[PDB]
Amino acid sequence: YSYTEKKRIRKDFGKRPQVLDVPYLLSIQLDSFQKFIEQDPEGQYGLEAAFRSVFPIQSYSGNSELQYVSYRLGEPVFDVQECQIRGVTYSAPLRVKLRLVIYEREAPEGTVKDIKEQEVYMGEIPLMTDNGTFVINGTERVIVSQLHRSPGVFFDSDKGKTHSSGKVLYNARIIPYRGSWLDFEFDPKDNLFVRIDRRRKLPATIILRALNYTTEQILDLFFEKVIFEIRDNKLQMELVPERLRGETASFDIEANGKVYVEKGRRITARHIRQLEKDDVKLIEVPVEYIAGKVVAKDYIDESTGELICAANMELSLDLLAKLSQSGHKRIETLFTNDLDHGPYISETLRVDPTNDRLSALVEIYRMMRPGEPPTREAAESLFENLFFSEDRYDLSAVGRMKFNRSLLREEIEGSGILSKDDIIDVMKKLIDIRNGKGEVDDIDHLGNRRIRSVGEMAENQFRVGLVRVERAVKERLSLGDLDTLMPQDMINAKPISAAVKEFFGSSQLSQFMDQNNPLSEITHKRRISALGPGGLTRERAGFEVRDVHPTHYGRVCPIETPEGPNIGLINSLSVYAQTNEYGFLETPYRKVTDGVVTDEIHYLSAIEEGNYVIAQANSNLDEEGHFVEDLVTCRSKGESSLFSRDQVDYMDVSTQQVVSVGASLIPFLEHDDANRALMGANMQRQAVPTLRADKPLVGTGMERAVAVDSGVTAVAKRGGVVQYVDASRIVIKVNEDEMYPGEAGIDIYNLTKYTRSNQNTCINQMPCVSLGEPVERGDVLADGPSTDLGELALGQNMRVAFMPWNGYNFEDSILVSERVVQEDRFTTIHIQELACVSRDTKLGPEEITADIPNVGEAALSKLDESGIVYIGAEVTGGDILVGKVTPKGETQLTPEEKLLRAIFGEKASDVKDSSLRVPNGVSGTVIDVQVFTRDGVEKDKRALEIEEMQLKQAKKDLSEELQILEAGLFSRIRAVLVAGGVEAEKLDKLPRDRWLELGLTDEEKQNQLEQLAEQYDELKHEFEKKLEAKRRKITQGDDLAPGVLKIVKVYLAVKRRIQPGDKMAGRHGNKGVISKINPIEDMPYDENGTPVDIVLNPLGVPSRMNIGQILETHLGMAAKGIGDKINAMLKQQQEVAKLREFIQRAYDLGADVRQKVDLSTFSDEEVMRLAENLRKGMPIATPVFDGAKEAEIKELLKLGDLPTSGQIRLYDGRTGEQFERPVTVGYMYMLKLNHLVDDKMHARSTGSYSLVTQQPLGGKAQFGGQRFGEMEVWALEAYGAAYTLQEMLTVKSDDVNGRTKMYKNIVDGNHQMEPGMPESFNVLLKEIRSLGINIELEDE
Amino acid sequence: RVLDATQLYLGEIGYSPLLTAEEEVYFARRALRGDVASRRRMIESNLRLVVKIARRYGNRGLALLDLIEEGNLGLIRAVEKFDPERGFRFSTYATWWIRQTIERAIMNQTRTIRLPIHIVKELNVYLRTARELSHKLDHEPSAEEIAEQLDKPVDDVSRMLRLNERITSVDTPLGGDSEKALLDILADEKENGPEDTTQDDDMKQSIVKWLFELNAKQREVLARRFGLLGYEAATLEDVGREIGLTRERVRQIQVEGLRRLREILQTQGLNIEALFL
Amino acid sequence: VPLDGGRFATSDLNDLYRRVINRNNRLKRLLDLAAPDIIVRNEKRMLQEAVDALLDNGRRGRAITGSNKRPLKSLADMIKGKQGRFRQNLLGKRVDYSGRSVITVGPYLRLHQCGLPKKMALELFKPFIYGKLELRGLATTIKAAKKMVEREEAVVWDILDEVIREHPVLLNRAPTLHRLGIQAFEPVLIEGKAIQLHPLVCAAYNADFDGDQMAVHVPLTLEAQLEARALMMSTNNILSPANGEPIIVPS
Amino acid sequence: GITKASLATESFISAASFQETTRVLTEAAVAGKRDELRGLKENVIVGRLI
Amino acid sequence: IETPITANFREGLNVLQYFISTHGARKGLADTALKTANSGYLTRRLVDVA
RNA sequence: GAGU
DNA sequence: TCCGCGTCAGACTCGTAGGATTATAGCATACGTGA
DNA sequence: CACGTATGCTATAATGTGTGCAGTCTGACGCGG
Ligand SMILES: [Mg+2]
Ligand SMILES: [Mg+2]
Repeated sequence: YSYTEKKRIRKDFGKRPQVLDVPYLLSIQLDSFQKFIEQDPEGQYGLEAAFRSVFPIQSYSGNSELQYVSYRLGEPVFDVQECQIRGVTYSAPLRVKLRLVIYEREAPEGTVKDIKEQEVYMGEIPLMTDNGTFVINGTERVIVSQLHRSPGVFFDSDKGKTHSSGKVLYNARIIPYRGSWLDFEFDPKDNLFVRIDRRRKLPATIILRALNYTTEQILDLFFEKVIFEIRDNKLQMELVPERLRGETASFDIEANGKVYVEKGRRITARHIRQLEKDDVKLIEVPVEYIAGKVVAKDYIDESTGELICAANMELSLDLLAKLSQSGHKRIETLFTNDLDHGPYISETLRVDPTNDRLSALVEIYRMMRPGEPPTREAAESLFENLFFSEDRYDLSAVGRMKFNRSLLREEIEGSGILSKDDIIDVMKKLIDIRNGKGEVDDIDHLGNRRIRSVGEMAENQFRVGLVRVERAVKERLSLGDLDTLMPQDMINAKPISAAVKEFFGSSQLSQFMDQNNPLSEITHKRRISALGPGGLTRERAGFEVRDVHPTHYGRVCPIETPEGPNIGLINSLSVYAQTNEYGFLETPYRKVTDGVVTDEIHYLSAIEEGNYVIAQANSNLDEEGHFVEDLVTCRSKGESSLFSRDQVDYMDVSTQQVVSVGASLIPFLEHDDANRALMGANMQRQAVPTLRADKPLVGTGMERAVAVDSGVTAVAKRGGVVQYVDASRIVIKVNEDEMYPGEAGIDIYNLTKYTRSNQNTCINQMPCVSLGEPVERGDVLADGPSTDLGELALGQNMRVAFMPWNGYNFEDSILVSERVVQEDRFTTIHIQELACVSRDTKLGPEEITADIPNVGEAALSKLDESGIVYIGAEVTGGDILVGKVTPKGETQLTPEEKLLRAIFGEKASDVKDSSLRVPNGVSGTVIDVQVFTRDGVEKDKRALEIEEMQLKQAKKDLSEELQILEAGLFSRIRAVLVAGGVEAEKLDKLPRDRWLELGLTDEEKQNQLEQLAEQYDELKHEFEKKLEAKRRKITQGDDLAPGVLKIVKVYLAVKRRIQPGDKMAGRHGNKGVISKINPIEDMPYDENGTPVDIVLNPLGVPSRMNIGQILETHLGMAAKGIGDKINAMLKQQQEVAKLREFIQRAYDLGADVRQKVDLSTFSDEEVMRLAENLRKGMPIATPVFDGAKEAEIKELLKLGDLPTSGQIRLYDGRTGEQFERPVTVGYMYMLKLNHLVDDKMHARSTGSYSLVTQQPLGGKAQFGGQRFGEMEVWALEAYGAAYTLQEMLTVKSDDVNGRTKMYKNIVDGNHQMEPGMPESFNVLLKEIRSLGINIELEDE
Repeated sequence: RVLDATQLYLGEIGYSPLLTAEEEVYFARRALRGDVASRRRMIESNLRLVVKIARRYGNRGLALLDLIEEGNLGLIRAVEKFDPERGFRFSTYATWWIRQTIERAIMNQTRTIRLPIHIVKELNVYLRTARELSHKLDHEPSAEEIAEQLDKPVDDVSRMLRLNERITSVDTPLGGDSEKALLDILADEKENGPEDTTQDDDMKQSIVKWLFELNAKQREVLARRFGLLGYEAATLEDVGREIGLTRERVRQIQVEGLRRLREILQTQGLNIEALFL
Repeated sequence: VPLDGGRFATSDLNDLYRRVINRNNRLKRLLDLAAPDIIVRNEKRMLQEAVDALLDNGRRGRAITGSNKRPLKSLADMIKGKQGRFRQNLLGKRVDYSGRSVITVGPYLRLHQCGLPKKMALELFKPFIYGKLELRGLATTIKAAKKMVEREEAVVWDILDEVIREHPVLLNRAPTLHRLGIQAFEPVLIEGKAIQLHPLVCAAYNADFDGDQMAVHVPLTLEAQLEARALMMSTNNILSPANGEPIIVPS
Repeated sequence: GITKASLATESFISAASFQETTRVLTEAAVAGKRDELRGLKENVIVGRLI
Repeated sequence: IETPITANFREGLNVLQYFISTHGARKGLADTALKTANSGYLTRRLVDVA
């Protein structure tokens, strides 16, 4: 085990050996965007793809053209930090090399005329952070991956569209990535139709005529042949035995000299095999059998040269006679069946109004552009530009691939444009499905649902930008001079930059990151959405898509999705799941060869998985042999049953892979109903980090993985010894073996301190190492906000008893001990951001002065000379933060104000009163202030003091960098000089500034001195240019919005303690609101005297079927029992030997504990540091489905000398008497949700009113009135309460006269009703007359 | 049948014959001299030119149909002011009028708050300057960076970029949820709510009641000056119109009424309490 | 109207009116100029298109769109449907003297009572407190009364306590499916920000305290107070109006 | 049926406020219909006594 | 489903029993969010006609 | 996203 | 009289965040109000 | 007169739109051929 794990080991009850460890949890976001910026040379990707797609572009004249060479991302002007503080996007400039080439029109392609090549800027593209976010306008935002219908082909059918007939109409749909949709479909009369972009319906054969197919060729394509020879007098027919199947013999079937079937006799399997084996080719038939057979090709009389019968025409006795007498004695009929080979195309040609190719192109043209006069040029152009033009049609690799596999082709890759083969093949397969061979696909199948991560979407918007610019470019290339015009004079950046900012900004998929919790971040970044552009709508979504699909197994969580209207469409990715190269979801599986289960792993796509039989992970392995039991439980074709051992092809890698990250953290999930578990995994994400990060006693093991992979924890890049610990930073000196030979080899991690989150929670990093500690690479150096020693700590475990109490836990209501409040463990930190804007108005600039009309010296005490509140100052509602006002003009002062200002003397000033003050009822401490000034407005004296701070602090920061880096670098040269001429203390005597002159013999070590000398000077100049940059940014008059001269941002901090109305929950979907905080004296307490922290209501268990919470409580108690026993042995100080014995016996308890942990390897000191942490309670892991069993938990309870029942004797705190029966008591790990009552309580008598309707505004942020809605109105109507209702319609809402008059009556005690007409009705009237409808009031 | 206004109009123009140079000159000679037919034939023949140009000036302010009407008006001015005797072709001349008339109309109607051509053209030269600057400065250009390039006042540049701030629609909803928009949050500021209205009623009734408790002459010299009880707000010298007819005695009695009323507010419990107000 | 940031915001009707006026005046021009008929016709089509757009946008063909892609909201749209005048602003309203907060149990309460947060009640009964403050002569004027309540002075709480006695308040839970979704109680002032609900009426509201919130309304007039105490009081409304059965039952 | 029965009430303010509002107001405008406001809906709309 | 869940919640479900449980659960939950609107529309029509 |  | 196209509906309150974009030459002579 | 706002004129030849999206929702109830 590792060094950070030596400090505290989690006890594992898992029994399945882990073949595959949890991958990096933030894979998707980073790989995708990495592919977008990754410049690929051949196989175009992201930007490269976008340029190669649009470029090279030529002018309308064709003589001038713009070609693309190469692009580069400039390095970001402001880093993530400065972007977040300033409120600007973290981006890189896009510089693109472009070559203007011009052709001569006199020479054929005179390419050597004018070639102008230069590097043009067009837009800054946002960069992805180390943790898969973008900083847009100073706020971390996540672009959630999307789930959409894969381009390709799809066969579907409404099962009984017209409920009257109830006939199944089959259809095909060819879905491209870019271009028009091509639909094929059946009607009731079995006629094949084609529609483009669901336009007006057309006979399917018309499109074939557009591809130049004559009627003869169309029939040759979809139908077989039936040949008729006319010999002597009798009619003869060419036979294929297995045509005459499931049929009635209509005439006497005989051949050479054997009668097989009589008239009106069923031709079964037997007759068919008889005829086939007899080798029958020709049969004599009645002439009357032909009446109704359809002739395939044309026949003309060679003599006259006129049509005897046209193709697709029903034959009669007279046509046949005329055909014979002309000299045609080989009639070709169309083999058409009504049970197997349906005559669809045949009937559709009779419906087809078109004749030749041009007639078909015209009719197509006339569909999409109706009424507009056709031309041949227009018809040909439109049809080629539909599905046959490189420009307007592209299936993409994915589309062509899925298309070819659906049509059973061999070839994966190919053309984005539809070939004639493609269209026909699709029609053919649609017809096969109508015949009964083949099946329709379904859309919910993950083989048809593809995942689109950010990079592909950024690429798409970027293409749009390039297309818009391309319009401008072609238009300016046309009218442009050839010589004067530079390439960059034709390009505009605004359109590209606008398309991309519109994506990362307007888009539904780009949203404010949810960051009130490490788990909330990591789950939000692994989110999949079926919504947004190119997706479904909440309104448009049925129920089929929403529900859990068999293909979701091991790919998507069944138990993670919002209980909103977004219930089916938003979904978290499964743990081990990954994005296929083409974009399909895939899951790891262990290959089983000859019954022996190999450790080779294979990721199977949705489609591949269906073909094999996969064993479940719960199968018992015979210790690297095969399955123990001769029957194994497996699944294939999406359905589950028993199989033999050698039949099994694969097996589930992990027990965990079915569930997502969020769900994987629920212990005993196996014992919780899926509904409750859903709510549990959803609410765990809303857990606010407490002041004290408390580890969970009852974990799963994913805790460590989540905490580390989320990136919120500082982890060690390279192992070594810690040179310097600090609250603000950590310096680690790297070990010689990992430590590179160039640099000094000392890593410095500066820790991010108390900063604001998007939910106004507090982000702080605490150092979790000691000064001078040996550290392994990839260990946790510093804990993030909700993490303890590298494990995830979302809330706090505590002593819980399940029993009713005087109704204070009625419906989920929670009774909590004051002790918890006192210990400040559920206490939380909230950081709010208030800003004060000095704008330029029509009248003049606003000033940020402390000199404000009508202000008490009490108020001005907290503002400095500049008018900004001091750091550290406690403020409450109405206190002024930043002294800012707005200029005002002339104003008729009422005679009373004339009088009043004459009494006081203080006349009104120019600027009015618009100073930023603390919002009402919010109260906090100022922890920081930021000032933005523009370029050339006279700076505040305070802004100057803040610049002095930043400058000297910057100087100190960079000075300490070069000092620690120089000390570490010469410390290496000192060791290099010893290898060769060791004079340790003799070399250190004379000054260190005169050191790098001293050399060594001409060896690799002399070259090491040269490396360290070159880098020492590199750092010397680098320090200069770095400090210049810092100083420039500190001096830099930030570029603000037009009109705004300077902006002051105050950051308030608030300490909020738990109180009644706050929302708390466990991880089993057990919600509750605190009802009461009880005095410790009143809390139920045990015989030992220790009082409970929380009393939860047991009536919230049997109905809910979330028994996870009870098992968690029992095991939590057992964990705390072991903790109390180690705590007792440490208080006594028995000795290392005895502690070691107990702890070994404890770790190696469980029936089949996977993890063995020998204490004989642990040194005595290592043992003591471990026991020290385990005294709070021994941390235990219950993997999801591979968890602790009842027997194991009771055994652990017995090691704790706790009862098997986990129920204990409790005593009422008030009375002292015992409760009538044992109560279940233990430790449930509990979370304080973001729903604080401080944020929810709101109240209003009278306030601002809406603009047109005159009714009060909505929402607590706008100081809003409650909506009394139609449903609420009806209640008063039922009651008969007429005045209450009228009141709410009039004096309370619109009635403007009524409200003021009523107010005055209320202050005069008289509660008189003085109503009139609501102002919204007056508006209604005006709106209806504006429509030109006379609506008048007839009075009495 | 085509009921698209556009396709119908385009059909109509399609079926009028394109002119040669000599036809143009012959028609146009009679057209300047006032031939109803001549002007009509030249216009109707050259409508197709109008549409070709209006198609290049699209996706900007108005729609295609809108552009085409203003373009037609440009072609009309061209036919009115065409010179047949000059060897130069008509198509060349008309191009100018159509582009001109379209551009000028797209400057007055494209903006909800009408910007005069002077402001608009100023702004446009600042904008094209900004484009060149952005193409060598990678990052977008500041107000001072543009001003530095033109050698012109920073306030001039910033005031013009302020006018470029485009309108937002009241009815456009916020938050992807088509629930509440700007109208639904934007409060009536002009008309204040009943707490302030009722405060003013109490204030005005307080001073009226204070005059009844003050000297009759002091209440008939202080109220009628401020226009509290009188009809018109008079000044120190104007109180001579009523009965006072004095300049010194009016000024002493106004302030004597104020001194006794200041002690009435110190005792009731306001004075410095209602100073912050 | 001007936004704070120097921006303007306007109704869609203004864009639609502008369309109509420009095309109509251009038609006056084309008539004064004796224009050829095809052009006259196109302007008359354009005028009809713009009038049609102004009255009822998405009715005749494609609704005319803004730069946002979204179709401009016309006159008909402001009367029509959920967002229209009737459904949104006229049969249901935003209402003064209304509050909301989390609810929690009050098992100590009697059936006619509810725990009402002090800060909430201080603000809901603001004018009643000012009127009582002038009758006691504690407040000289309304501005002084306002500042006294802002400072939350000790005497103000005693006044608030005086006013809320015998004054019924309405509690409402969403959704309001039957009339019992609104009931009146006599309020009991509590320090702390959550409303306390009587257990036995949890059934009518369908209220469970897993974080449920409720809305508070003050009946102002004497008529409204008596409507609340006589018709809507919880003690008065036990039986379901749907079936003759007591809706108030222990659980 | 319920829907048509509600639209059949002589009160056109009630009819229009329910649904189908464009059609209701054209039918009422052409008939020159006068609603004397007897119903509850209608009185709530004008903000009067039930 | 032909194969039922033989286990109980105290015993603990396996991966397949739990996966099979999911379908029913989520169908139920989706019904709450989505169907409440057809029922409510019926309430509305009824109220309007009476 | 919060209670249905 | 039947297919087909059109129009019309689709719970109730609560939260969050603010908003994006384009581009219209250049210069010469008028038109209107205050002084 | 001036400051702001408007109207005007250009002379190689140019002469029929598209363009950017829509994504398919659904069960019901009338209303022309
Ligand atoms: Mg409950
Ligand atoms: Mg609830």
